Amino acid sequence: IVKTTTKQRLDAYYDLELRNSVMDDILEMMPESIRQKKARTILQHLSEAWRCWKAN
RNA sequence: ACGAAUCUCUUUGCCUUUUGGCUUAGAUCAAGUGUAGUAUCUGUUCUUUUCAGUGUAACAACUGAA
Repeated sequence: IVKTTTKQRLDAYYDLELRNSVMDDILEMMPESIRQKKARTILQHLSEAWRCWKAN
């Protein structure tokens, strides 16, 4: 049961694709060894930064 | 003195959930009064000269002059 993207669940999907898309880049930049806690932390910086953009 | 093992200690290094997501911050909402009375923290001043009176269980405290 793969559920299509519709009006109600649009912007949730937009979130999900954005978060993945950022982890891809930043993980492809860093040298190597440790990610996952670091992976989690980077995304919190993202969302915080978006909130800052809305509030100017 | 030296190859050199083990326990103790400092440092460098290593590090743990180093917040689960999303939207219109997702939205909205919040403290009674009066009369009498006690308890308990902190701050500030004094252990500093004699004698005479008031005072006190005794001090203390208060009141005068060298």
